[PDB]
Amino acid sequence: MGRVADTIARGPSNSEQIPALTAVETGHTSQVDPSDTMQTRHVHNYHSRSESSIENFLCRSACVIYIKYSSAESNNLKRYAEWVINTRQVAQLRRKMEMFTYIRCDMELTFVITSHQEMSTATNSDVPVQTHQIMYVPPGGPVPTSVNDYVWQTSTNPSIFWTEGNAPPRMSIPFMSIGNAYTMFYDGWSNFSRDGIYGYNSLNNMGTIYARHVNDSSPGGLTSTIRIYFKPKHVKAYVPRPPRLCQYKKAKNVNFDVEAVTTERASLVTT
Amino acid sequence: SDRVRSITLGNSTITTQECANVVVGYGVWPDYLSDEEATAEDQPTQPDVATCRFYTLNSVKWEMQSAGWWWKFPDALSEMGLFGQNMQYHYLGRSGYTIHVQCNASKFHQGCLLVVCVPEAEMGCTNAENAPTYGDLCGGETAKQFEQNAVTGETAVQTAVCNAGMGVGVGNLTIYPHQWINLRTNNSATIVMPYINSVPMDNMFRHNNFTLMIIPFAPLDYVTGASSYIPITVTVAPMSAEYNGLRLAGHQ
Amino acid sequence: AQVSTQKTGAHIIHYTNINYYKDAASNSANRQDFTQDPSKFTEPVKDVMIKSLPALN
Amino acid sequence: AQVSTQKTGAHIIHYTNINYYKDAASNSANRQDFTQDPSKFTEPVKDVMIKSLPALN
Amino acid sequence: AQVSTQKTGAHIIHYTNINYYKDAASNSANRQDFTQDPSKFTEPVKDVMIKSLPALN
Amino acid sequence: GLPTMLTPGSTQFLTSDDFQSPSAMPQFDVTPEMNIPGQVRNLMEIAEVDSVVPINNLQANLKTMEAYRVQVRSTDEMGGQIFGFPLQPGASSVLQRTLLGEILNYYTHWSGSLKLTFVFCGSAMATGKFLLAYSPPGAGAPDSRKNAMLGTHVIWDVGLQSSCVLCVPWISQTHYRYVVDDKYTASGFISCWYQTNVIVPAEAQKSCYIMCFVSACNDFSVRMLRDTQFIKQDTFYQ
Amino acid sequence: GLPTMLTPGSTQFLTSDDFQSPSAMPQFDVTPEMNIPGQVRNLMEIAEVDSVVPINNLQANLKTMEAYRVQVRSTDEMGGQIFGFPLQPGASSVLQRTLLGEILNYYTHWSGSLKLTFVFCGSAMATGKFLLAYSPPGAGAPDSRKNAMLGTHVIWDVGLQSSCVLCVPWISQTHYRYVVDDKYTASGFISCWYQTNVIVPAEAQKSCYIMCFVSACNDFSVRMLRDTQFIKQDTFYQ
Amino acid sequence: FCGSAMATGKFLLAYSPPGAGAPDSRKNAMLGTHVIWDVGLQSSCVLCVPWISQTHYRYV
Repeated sequence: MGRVADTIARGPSNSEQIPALTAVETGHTSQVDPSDTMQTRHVHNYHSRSESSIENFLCRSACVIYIKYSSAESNNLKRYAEWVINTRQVAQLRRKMEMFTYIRCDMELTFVITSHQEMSTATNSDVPVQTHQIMYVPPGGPVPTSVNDYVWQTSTNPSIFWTEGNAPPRMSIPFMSIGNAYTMFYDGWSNFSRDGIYGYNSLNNMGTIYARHVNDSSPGGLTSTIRIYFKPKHVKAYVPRPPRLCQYKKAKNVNFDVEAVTTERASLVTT
Repeated sequence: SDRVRSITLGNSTITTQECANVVVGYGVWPDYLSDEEATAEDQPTQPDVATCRFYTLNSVKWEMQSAGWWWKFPDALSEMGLFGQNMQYHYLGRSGYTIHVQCNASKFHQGCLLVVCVPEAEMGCTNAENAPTYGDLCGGETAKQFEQNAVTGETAVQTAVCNAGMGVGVGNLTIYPHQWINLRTNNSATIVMPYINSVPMDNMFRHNNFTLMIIPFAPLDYVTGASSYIPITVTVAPMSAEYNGLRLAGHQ
Repeated sequence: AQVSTQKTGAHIIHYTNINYYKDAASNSANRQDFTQDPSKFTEPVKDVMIKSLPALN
Repeated sequence: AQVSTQKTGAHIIHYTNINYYKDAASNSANRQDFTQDPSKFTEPVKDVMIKSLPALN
Repeated sequence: AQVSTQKTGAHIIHYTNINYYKDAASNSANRQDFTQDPSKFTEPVKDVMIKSLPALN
Repeated sequence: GLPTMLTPGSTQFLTSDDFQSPSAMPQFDVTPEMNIPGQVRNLMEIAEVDSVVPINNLQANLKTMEAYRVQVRSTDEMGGQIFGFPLQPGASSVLQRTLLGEILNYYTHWSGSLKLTFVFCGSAMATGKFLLAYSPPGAGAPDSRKNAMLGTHVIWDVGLQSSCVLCVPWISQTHYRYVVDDKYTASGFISCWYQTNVIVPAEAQKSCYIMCFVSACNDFSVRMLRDTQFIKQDTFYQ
Repeated sequence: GLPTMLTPGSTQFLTSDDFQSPSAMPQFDVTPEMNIPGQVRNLMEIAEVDSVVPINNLQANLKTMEAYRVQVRSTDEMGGQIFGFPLQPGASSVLQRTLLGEILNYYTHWSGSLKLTFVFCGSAMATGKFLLAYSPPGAGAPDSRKNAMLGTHVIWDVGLQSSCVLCVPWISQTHYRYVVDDKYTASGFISCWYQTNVIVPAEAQKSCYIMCFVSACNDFSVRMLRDTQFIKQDTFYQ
Repeated sequence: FCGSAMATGKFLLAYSPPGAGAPDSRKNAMLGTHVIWDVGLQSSCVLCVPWISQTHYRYV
């Protein structure tokens, strides 16, 4: 297992060994212990670095979008979802994955689907329990264009059917990428002319998740909302990066606005 | 002593007499692609000593108001030697490097630089609705330079050091392979990068593996009457270059 | 069934895990791997620097 | 599986317990430990006092 | 119980399957059979054709 | 079937769980691994790396490069205190936006020694000594060099070696200190003073600079995740 | 009973699952098997079979038999380029309605070498040579025979053997290329040129025909199903 | 180098085999064999020209 290094005792010294002096004119950072600048005592130290792994750091579920869709078209919600998969909508899950240049992992998608009735003029409203379909179209497939069409037959597309009141539905998505790891920062362009889309959005192409109410519309109608949650598993993350300092602007770019390094102080010397 | 090094690659050699070690980026020394990590099913040309050898990029003047410089690779070697003539006849390529920044100064000069190789440095843009045009990322052998204060253009790269043109704290560029050229100790920095990418080889023109950045962290300062021009010269030598998937000239 | 030690706290302690699915991407996440190697972000230098010696001779 | 005796009443009697979780704080509570030591709230004195002797000689 | 290897990905990995029903048409689908024989749609010829020789002598 | 019952919490979704769940593409052949350099396996392989510390964060230095360097200079008296800030990484303004402050602000506990490595960016004919110091809490910051040297301290002498490491010790009445500022578990003060003076010849500058780096030691650890509060949004980015 | 709880996703119906389910006729005696010839066990026993390629699909040839043959003929100059199309099966107009295009349009990934086998349908006194070629992406299609021979190429000589196989190699920076047209993972270009000329005696025709076949090699594989988009309906057929 | 002991500089020494004339820029001069001399405590640096000829002897 993993545990912190023990502190080891030393007496006073008065030798020609200098641990304290170093030159940080090299990438080599100092390796000094607190057993090299003062005497210390033997402390058998039982602390574990067990929550600072990259499979405890990244391995908690986090929301990545919500899509709303309606059974009567409440106010520009259509009757089906649609959402081109990326991790860039949020600033939570996104930030932790932009702290590494490359990550390979196996997600678990968990959906949390809830509904609420609309304002409507319908009276004597009783609806049976809703069933929702969540279909995943890998890129280049056919895309639905209406609530009912042939695309929702799910002839080979992965699809989840779920009825309200049951536990949130989840599934695992294996590591699926052209690369040998997902790329979180791409410095290239789509074209060889250095034209078109620039950045990580060039490589992003993970398909689209649609969803709809299976049930034919009731008179009152409802508005459902689906919240997608990704939880990495089996994570190997290569090449670390300084975490973001700036608020994001866009989900396809890194554009940023210039921001302060740190919060103010009164002066150099502050208690 | 430990202040003296010599590096010989190809028919070039570069020597130093004030030096602090060599930083091997991520502790992997560059070497040819294995047959267990291959993916391209044709013989790779490996020119060897015709492409692995020090090339010298244009020198930049370190002024007392300079805010830094950057060169994207391998777009700064696109015109250099026979390295640049094997990116134009191949769809693929991979190659480590051994960037060597050098910048001598007297013992009455003072100043500090951070020489850092940033894999996959993706630059911002002044307008947040646009992504920067090609000419504003790369200058070829000529460095594009940071500005002290935030700039406003349209397709211009957002250049302010304090964000490093990436929106990350500039002091936190240190997990990336780096050395410091501080003018009271060393006067050279050597960073041996391996090939770092998520695919085994990738098209040289389209994609930029890493971006060198040289950022003054303490301004050049001297008492007047001393030398007023001190240049920073960056040489870089490909290591274990191999290219594959030969096709016609160009990059159209 | 695989029988593995739990996270125990310092001064029984086993758990049984059976994998039920045919894909290895359906297995529960690893969290028992605590392996490290700091010395390649921390000491990336080509030539070893000994702590007790001056860095620049 | 750990097989342990149930609470039996005075004049089978086994139960099987399997721990399913990876933390030892998820285990069901102990209730089978009946250990005691009264003599440190009850007889905290430095020098032993024998019952049959007078306390103060 | 039948213990069989999972689909593993390239560079534990077992799963247990028990059949609970009395019909063999209730068993979960095969997906571990990757057997092939291309040479009867691909090379249906009566007399063997060797690749390196011309087809028509 | 097998007669079973459902214990409390059984249709819940807990974000910190790990359970098995059926694959959405059965028999998917994942792309082979390759050795991409620099695999991270723990975040004490990022928090043990030096990071420049903005010890001159005033209010006009925050968007410049002046943040990261504090001017030390020849004086005609003795010179006072170059800088000083309360230690408490991830809640001190100075230390919370470095790599031992944006990797501690995903945690709410931290422990073990850290170390500060100073570097002198003066001329090669400039020389001086400085008394680096750390005073455990319970007296406030030292207000004179006399009180500052009663704490743990390291006299740095600027020579060929350009850097000297004040390695703060642990010293706490708890095994972990909160990342957030809490008066219960205050973490003491760092202060730096002129041991002597910066003495430099006529034909070289009288102003130099000291920069500070921060990294954790090999006895450092953290516990218990929380989301960072340095990032925010009003709506989805699109 | 046995105290159990229900993990997330447990009343779901997933179309790609396989679970056991009780038979609807217990103890049903299925009809015996017999060996019916030509059992298919894999769809790389259908995708490794030659299929005529409509390389002369213009706009008036689509409902005739003229689609499948391109006219090659004696010329009095040198002759240009007989045909050329971007390679990218299952998304190229040329290759997507063959047997390596309607068995790739049930998948979204493909890999490995394929091969094109040409056949000359001229007279037995006609003869000629042709330079078949494949140019990896990153330069567009070759625009002259000079640029076309820098790519991989096979000079076909029409003799007693009537067919010659340009076996395109793999060559990709990914282990799989998308079936659908994607600019990221372009698959290069096929082009065919007159190496010499079709030379034929007086009393035989000056027009011949070349037909193209397409089949996958034995290193070819696909992943990840999706429904084909070449079939559609508005309502149930009845 | 016969400068002062506080003077310092680097120089690119070079040799270019015939068939192109003398180099006319430092860019072309470093394509030939070359040695970057750095003036330090060691005061001298040796550009050792190689042989390189299509004959075993060259006329004086």
